[PDB]
Amino acid sequence: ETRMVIVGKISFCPKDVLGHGAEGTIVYKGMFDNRDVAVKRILPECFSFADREVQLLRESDEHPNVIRYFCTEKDRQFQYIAIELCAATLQEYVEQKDFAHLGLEPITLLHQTTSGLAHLHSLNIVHRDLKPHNILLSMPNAHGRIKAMISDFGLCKKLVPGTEGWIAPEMLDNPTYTVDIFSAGCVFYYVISEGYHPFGKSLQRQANILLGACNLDCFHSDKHEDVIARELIEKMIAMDPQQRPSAKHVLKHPFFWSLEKQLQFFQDVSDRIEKEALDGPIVRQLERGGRAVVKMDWRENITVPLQTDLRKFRTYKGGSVRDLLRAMRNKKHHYRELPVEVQETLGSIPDDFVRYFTSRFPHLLSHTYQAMELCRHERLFQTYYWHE
Amino acid sequence: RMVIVGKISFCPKDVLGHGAEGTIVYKGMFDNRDVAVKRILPECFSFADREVQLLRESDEHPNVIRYFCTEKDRQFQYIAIELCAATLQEYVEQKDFAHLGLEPITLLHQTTSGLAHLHSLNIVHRDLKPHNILLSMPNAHGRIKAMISDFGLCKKVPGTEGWIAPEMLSPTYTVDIFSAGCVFYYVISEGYHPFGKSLQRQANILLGACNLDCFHSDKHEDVIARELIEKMIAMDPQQRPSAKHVLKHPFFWSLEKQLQFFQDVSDRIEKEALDGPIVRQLERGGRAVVKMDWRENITVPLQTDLRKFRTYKGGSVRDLLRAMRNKKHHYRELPVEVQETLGSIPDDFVRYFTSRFPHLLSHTYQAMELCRHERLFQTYYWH
Ligand SMILES: Nc1ncnc2c1ncn2[C@@H]1O[C@H](COP(=O)(O)OP(=O)(O)O)[C@@H](O)[C@H]1O
Ligand SMILES: Nc1ncnc2c1ncn2[C@@H]1O[C@H](COP(=O)(O)OP(=O)(O)O)[C@@H](O)[C@H]1O
Ligand SMILES: *Cc1c(O)c(OC)cc2c(C)c(CCOCCOC)c(=O)oc12
Ligand SMILES: *Cc1c(O)c(OC)cc2c(C)c(CCOCCOC)c(=O)oc12
Ligand SMILES: [Mg+2]
Ligand SMILES: [Mg+2]
Repeated sequence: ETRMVIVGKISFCPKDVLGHGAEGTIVYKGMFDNRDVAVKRILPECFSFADREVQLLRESDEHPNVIRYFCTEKDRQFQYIAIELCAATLQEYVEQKDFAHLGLEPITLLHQTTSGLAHLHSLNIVHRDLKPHNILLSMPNAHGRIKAMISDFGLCKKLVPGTEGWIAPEMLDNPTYTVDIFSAGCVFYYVISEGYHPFGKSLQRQANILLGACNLDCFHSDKHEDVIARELIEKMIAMDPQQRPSAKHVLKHPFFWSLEKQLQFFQDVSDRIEKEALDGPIVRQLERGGRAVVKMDWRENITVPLQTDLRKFRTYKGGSVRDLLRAMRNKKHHYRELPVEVQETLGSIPDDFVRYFTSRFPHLLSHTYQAMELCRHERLFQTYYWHE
Repeated sequence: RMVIVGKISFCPKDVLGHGAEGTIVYKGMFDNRDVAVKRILPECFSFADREVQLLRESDEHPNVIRYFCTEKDRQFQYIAIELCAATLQEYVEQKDFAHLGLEPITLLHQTTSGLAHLHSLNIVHRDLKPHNILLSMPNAHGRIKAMISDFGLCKKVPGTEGWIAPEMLSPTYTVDIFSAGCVFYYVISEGYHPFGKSLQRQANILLGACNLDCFHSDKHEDVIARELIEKMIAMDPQQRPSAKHVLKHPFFWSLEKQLQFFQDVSDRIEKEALDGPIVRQLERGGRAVVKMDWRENITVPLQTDLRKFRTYKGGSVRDLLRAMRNKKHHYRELPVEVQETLGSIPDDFVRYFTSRFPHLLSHTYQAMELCRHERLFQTYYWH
């Protein structure tokens, strides 16, 4: 009637449905040792479990962003999987007007997703089906902190994977991390714009994925974060799979950087450029985009107090990017000995100081990161770039 | 080396921090739940058992902390209260605190409504401050909350250097309200005191020196806060607003509530003459807030589209208000280009305007008091 289903260890009352999956799949709320879990029952005729991959996940350290499959058991006609019981899917996070994000903010969230995914790829495993619904939010712990974990991995298909809208194009063989990095890109933009898809509406989505149409209409060219984000997503959702950035690669990116990390970068650059010829390849590179970034003369687009105190020292070109970079490194390093007025059109440090400049020079950070490869090694830049 | 005095019991070692005048506060146990207990010298503070009983005979308030029980030993007094996680001090000051969680405005709303609970019963706090405002522990499912504390006791001058109302040096609800203002600015400024450093604080309070240096005038929200804060902390006791009076203020309004007002006005002003006091009043500050002509300070599609009708001035606040009430009420029929520069609604649509007209909301709220008593405006105003 409405009697409980065992197939122990797993157990669940069949009225406790959490939601339907694709091909006659269903997910209920159940029980395990005695802790709650969610049990998902897949028709062995529709989906194919990859037990070896998981046996591989267990015998390698746990990642806090890749969900745990507790056990699995078979009844005569069904496959039952017990997994960490979660509270919601990205979908609600983004789209539920009143969802209570709690602690975590979109960028950390994406940092978590991408980190977990990177771990999966570290074990030569490809998810093949990322999307808001396969990226889940934990319930709150004792300390109340909530996190995010990717799911429904290693759970393939028999008699094409993925979901209309999120399918890397080149899948229309044995896939490769490039696919998942496409799906990632989409979710990234989905989260940031607060619901919009880059491709960009249910019905046209896959068609437009095939054609290569993007939108990205939310990313303006005058905002620092919009620029740094677009620079990445545009590259993740790239039509050419061999252009899509590696997993860890996406993790070093400027996009995730603290304000402190940002400003710290800005400086660390400057300290190289002194004692480097301007005819030189490095500075010539840093000045290629030049004027556009600096708005012709950067002195004309900052505060009057700051141009006065700078004035008192000259040796700041103003159409020059490098001079804008040391100008920062100095106004910063001598910060304590500054006039007060000047201390307060910026300040304090690092957050307000950096934001001053990136607010005025949206293309600054992006441009500077892109310029300052060539120092992929240096022994020192390994914190901002990846050398391998 | 455990200490009983049941039903309260605590380890003397589990200390949570020293309070005033010799007070010490430990982590103990009550029924079998964890609690905080504080031991006071009966000789230095005076508990008020009548006040607490009264609060206890009354419906709980979620933002006013609970006293479970109290017990005297030969030489001390011990008090058992809900065990909280930290004070407003840490919330503001601790670079990595995990907030987690909850926004400053609802935080101050919470503190205020509790306060108003206290004043509902004719009971005044007298020593409000960050250290006397606590953050609950994460609950069953991870939501944090803020409650006031250390009330109902006294001293055998009340308050703390930095937070005492001016007239208490040389009481009524006005005193708390001042301390409240102080905290509001402390919290919004992320650390700064209005008066505004430990030593010059009380002095300056007597003198009247403020700062509010963090409130620009070009930001809708700063203008809103400042306009209220400055009034909480006002030198004159008769000027400081009622407790729940402060709960009705725009400072706490949702985007949607802000917008609903904007509109709820236009629908009032319309179909009345300009000789009428109301309109003439609304344009008192006029040109400056609309920026001479607001038509020149809005987005391009929107003027292009608002060209097609006007009949719209640009030196008229009422015409900018009407504008919002039309462009919103027809949002559906707008040209997509236009629908896209604002929207969705209410949030993005109301910020379109308040981003560019910082004094717009403030200005209108003031002018429109004239209709304080009307059925439609009680949700916005106080009596
Ligand atoms: N760990 C979980 N906790 C709660 N609900 C879940 C969990 N995992 C999956 N679900 C629910 O089941 C629905 C569909 O199941 P499934 O086939 O696993 O995913 P999808 O919808 O991604 O294809 C999901 O949208 C989700 O609401
Ligand atoms: N309910 C409580 N839970 C946990 N700690 C508390 C509680 N009440 C007070 N404290 C701690 O006690 C310390 C001071 O004791 P108290 O009597 O409040 O003096 P003060 O008024 O300076 O806070 C505070 O710093 C706070 O950490
Ligand atoms: C603004 C500024 C710049 O740009 C700079 O460039 C190297 C240096 C300094 C220094 C060293 C100080 C410290 C005070 O030195 C004063 C003596 O100068 C004649 C500063 O305040 O600002 C800069
Ligand atoms: C923008 C706008 C304004 O300002 C306005 O003020 C009177 C009215 C309208 C209306 C009525 C509509 C609906 C479309 O009407 C076109 C003419 O037919 C009545 C609108 O889209 O925008 C405004
Ligand atoms: Mg799923
Ligand atoms: Mg206290």
